[PDB]
Amino acid sequence: VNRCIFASIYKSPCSPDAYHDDGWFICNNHLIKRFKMSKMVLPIFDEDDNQFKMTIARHLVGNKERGIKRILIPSATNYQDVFNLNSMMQAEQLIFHLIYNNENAVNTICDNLKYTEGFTSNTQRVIHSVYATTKSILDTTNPNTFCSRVSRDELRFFDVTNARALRGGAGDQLFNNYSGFLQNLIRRAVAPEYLQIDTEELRFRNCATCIIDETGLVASVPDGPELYNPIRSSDIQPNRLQIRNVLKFEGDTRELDRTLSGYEEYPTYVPLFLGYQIINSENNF
Amino acid sequence: VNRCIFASIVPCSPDAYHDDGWFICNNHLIKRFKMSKMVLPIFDEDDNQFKMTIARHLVGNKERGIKRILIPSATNYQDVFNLNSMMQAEQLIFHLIYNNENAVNTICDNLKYTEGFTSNTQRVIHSVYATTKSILDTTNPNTFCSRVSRDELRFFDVTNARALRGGAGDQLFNNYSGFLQNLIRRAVAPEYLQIDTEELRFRNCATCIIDETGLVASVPDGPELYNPIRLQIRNVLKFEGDTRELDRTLSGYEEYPTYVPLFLGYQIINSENNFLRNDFIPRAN
Amino acid sequence: VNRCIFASIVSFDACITYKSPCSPDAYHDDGWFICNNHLIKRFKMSKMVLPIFDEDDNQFKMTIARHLVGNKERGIKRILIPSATNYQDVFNLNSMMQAEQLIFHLIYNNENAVNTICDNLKYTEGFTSNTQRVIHSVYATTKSILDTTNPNTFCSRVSRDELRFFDVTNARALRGGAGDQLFNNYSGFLQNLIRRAVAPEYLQIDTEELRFRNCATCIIDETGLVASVPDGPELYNPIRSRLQIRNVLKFEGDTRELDRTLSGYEEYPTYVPLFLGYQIINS
Amino acid sequence: KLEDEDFLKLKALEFSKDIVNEKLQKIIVVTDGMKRLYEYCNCKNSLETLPSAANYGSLLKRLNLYNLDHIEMNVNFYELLFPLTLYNDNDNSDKTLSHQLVNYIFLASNYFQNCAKNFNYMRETFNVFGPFKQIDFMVMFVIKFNFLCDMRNFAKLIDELVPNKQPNMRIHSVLVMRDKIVKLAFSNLQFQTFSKK
Amino acid sequence: DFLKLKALEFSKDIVNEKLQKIIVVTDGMKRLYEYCNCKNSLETLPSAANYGSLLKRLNLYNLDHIEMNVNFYELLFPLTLYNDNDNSDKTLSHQLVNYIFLASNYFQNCAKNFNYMRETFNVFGPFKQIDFMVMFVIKFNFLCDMRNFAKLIDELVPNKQPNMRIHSVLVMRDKIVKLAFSNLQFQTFSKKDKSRNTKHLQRLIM
Ligand SMILES: [Zn+2]
Ligand SMILES: [Zn+2]
Ligand SMILES: [Zn+2]
Repeated sequence: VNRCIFASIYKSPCSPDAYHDDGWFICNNHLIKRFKMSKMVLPIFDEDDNQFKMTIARHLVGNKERGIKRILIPSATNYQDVFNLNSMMQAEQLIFHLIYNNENAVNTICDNLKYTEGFTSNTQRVIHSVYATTKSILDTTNPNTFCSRVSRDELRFFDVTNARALRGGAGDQLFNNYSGFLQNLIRRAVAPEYLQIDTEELRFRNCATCIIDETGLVASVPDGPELYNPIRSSDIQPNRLQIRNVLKFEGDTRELDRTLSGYEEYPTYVPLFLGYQIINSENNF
Repeated sequence: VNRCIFASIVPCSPDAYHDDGWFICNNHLIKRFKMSKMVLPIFDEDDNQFKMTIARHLVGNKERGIKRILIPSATNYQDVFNLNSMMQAEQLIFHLIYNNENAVNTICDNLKYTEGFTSNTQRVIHSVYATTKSILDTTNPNTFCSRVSRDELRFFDVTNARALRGGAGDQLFNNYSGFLQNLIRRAVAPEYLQIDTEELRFRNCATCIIDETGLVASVPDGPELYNPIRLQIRNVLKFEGDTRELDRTLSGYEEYPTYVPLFLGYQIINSENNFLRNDFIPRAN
Repeated sequence: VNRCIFASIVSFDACITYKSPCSPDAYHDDGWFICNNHLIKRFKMSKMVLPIFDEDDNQFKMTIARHLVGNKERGIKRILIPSATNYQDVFNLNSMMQAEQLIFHLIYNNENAVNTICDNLKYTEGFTSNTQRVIHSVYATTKSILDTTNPNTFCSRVSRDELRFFDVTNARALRGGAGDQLFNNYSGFLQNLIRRAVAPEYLQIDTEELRFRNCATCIIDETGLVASVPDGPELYNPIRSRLQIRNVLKFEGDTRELDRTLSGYEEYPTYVPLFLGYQIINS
Repeated sequence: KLEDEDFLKLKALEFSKDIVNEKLQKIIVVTDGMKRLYEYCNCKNSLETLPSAANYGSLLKRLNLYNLDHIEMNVNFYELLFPLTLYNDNDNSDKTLSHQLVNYIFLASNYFQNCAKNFNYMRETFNVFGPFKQIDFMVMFVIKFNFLCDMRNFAKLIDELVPNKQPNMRIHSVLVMRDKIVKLAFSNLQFQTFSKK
Repeated sequence: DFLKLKALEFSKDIVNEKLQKIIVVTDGMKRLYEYCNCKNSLETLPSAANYGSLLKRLNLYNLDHIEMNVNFYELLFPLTLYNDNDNSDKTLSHQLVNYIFLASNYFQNCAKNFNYMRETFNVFGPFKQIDFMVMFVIKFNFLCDMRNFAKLIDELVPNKQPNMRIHSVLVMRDKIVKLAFSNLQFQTFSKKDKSRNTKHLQRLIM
């Protein structure tokens, strides 16, 4: 029932909603595991017919983190060690090699398994049935294939009008070269900053949330210091000492919240937007 | 004891019975400035809880010109407060608030000219007057034994804050009426905070501007974001496809509302973190 | 007894059986040989009757139809009927079942392709089966309709006395032009059905010329029939029995119970009638 | 660097001349009074409103000589740029320029939006720059001028490419859906009770 | 010569134009301007028979110079802003608005049915630029008819104050006019490299 790649595979506390028809193909549990993002919803409407309960996602990167830590989603470039798959189970390594089209590693794996008794006797069924199942996701994505059943009446853009950026534009090449299911996930996560409509156009946020670079997706504002964001810290080693500094302000008199709590509050979290989307006024045909 | 500035009127929402430096019922804040009294959760979840006053921006998107003004200046006050549409008491109140002594005395003489005044309703009316006056009396920071803010400062620009620079909004506020100044300070969450320890940036874009005419709902750049609010046209726009049913997973996902916050100006805290005194103070720089 | 052509059509195989067949109207004798169901399903029209006065309540009546095309569609969509020029592409026959395509090519006299398919089928088991007989029975029906009359007696009299000018009502509508001249070209079955489908705007008799509309509802077409106005924006066609914008900037309209007040008053219909040129009659 | 810009314009001219094969000349250009065309530096062209454009306030002289005053001038971005879409496919297997063109079009659109929003007061600032109320009209020309220089710059960037027979319909669709609202924007330009002007 | 003497005399007499001038009503231009002599009709699409000699002249001239858009608001709006006082002002306003509606519908139909028009014209005019020729000739026919209408309706008409009703109707019509333009497929297909290709933006300055 689950579509989660991890659920395709010890225990996974897979999100129950991964059993419930939304083709993220991954639980938020594992979006945390490897990427520290949360899937989310944005209902929108004129008259609360609410046709447009669009999916979105937010990161949980720490505001003081720099370098690789800001990369939300690496490109194939250095992905091997951005993920450190070498630390990971062979199943995980195989999955990520499939995603990143590392068929050379796939071959190497199959060769190494070849003479192992654990491959000959058993588990070959497991490996290849799981592989087929996973590939079914590719076969349900990638608009170039899958009955061209990805089309879905609307067309998306990302690298659009990067404020004061110089005349140019790039990285959609790499976007397309990434597995199409990844691109669908990106569409699910990042709503466009603008939408074209048959009649008109609409705007959702004033200023840019994120950037895509050749290295991968990177959380940055266009300019200045990164907007302050404490981690929620609600969720996740002892074999060695682990340490962190943190700056805390240790307030008091907070029971004034007896008064304050009576009034409504506003979110403080991290929606991500990039680029346009377009509903065609007329079919090209 | 209720202390809505319109509880003097001779109805206010129940929240007005509590003490708050809004000095208004949410009813009247709606009916005149179209905004909801709210706060914000400055709650770093690691036992570091705080909140700040806000009123979410809600004036419509399609507004033009003077409509854009959320609150007019004395220079333009009546152009919005078209007093002919407004009751004498309300007019007098606004006159006082704008220090319109001339209009004050004019209404005072209108009392006599309203020959019906012979019933001595003037006595009650003037009582109500003094009741309202109490609020300005209390809030006047200039009173010799008012308590100026320790540790605290606010400015209407990042640079004007950091370098004490003069600027439009700052000087306008300085010249601006004391009570309404206080109400601005109550409503307008900053774009920034300077603690000596650290500077916190809360957005890279800062809602809508203030000008000599008043608070203007104009974003600095681009089109306005959407605002999901007898011989007239309902003009309804509606859309198709209803919603495909994922509602279980949708309700499992995080819900952002479409609310428009305020993010304007720059705060400074210096020499000690000691804000959490909860007595009323005029809190001038 | 049943005479709708679609009722005459039968499936080559048990699957794709002709369920949703012709309605009872197939049995009826309008002489159109088409159920209104199939008229809808293939041409976006519904037949109607015009009552007429014999200068009197004494019965006179004539068949008519409404088109069903929406106001907003253009080109191919508006095309109601093709020419032999373009029927192939309009129908996308390969989408249609082989028997359907067969019949269409018979209608257009594409005998080359028709008999090519027949020659391929000859030794197929499904065509050593009586499908051939079916087709030749439809051929006999065609003979009984056309060779009896349609290009014969009917063509003769239409070219002898009581022609209708299927022609521009006013010559400034040059977009219409002498396309009536093209009426000569079509197969007599089609010409007959067109005449039966479309009313004139006028009739002359020794009793007067009668004007049945001010201004023509249609236009003549470059290949086959196309729903379009002679002039201006297309008049609104309503329609009766998906991630789309459906804004309707309606008046607020708080005057409830409108129909509960008004329902006695005449509920004027809206569906588009069909008018073209002049008929002529002697007694 | 003026000489360099001239040189590169000559190089674009060479490209044009080589791509074009036929003059088809002597068809009379009855329409055009192409008197004394002149150009100014394209620097600062990424933005607008600067008094650097006002610096040649001497333009009143040429206006009085040969006005060419056009009230309420409007723009058909489609009609302008449409020929240039037929280039990305001369080379293959990249959005070698279209990846840039798309956002450049969107940026031009937003430029039109913003200048439309802003001009309504910038009138007064341009009067400050020069008190001639006639400026109020003459301002508008600069609005186009700026993007004219933008296109003149862009022409240097991509002149290796020659019309493809058949464009990506996506480009056309974008052009239509943007330009419709663009041209609609002019609608709001209006006049208010000037009496017997 | 009466076509001048009726109204060009007032046009020259006035020395008072402050916002917008009557740039041309009987003014300027050269041998191209003179072909218009028949009583053109706005009621219907142009009669192709009448313009063949104009086509043969146009063969010598390049037509890409002129932008598609009519400037239906731009050029016309100013040419209406003046009046007498209330006497017969009803006649003025109403006949104006009716002429407006006529022009509107004209352009509309033109747009809708251009295919038939250009095709039929090219039948006898097999000229390489026939599309541009018919394009412009629509414009010019309209302009000539309108010019004659101006000469006819020209009057003392000294009073001047905007009628918001008129301007509302104006905007309402013109917006849809421009929308019709936009709906035009604007030579989207057949490569249209047959065009001058915008003269490659001749010499980067043209
Ligand atoms: Zn899972
Ligand atoms: Zn109140
Ligand atoms: Zn049937």
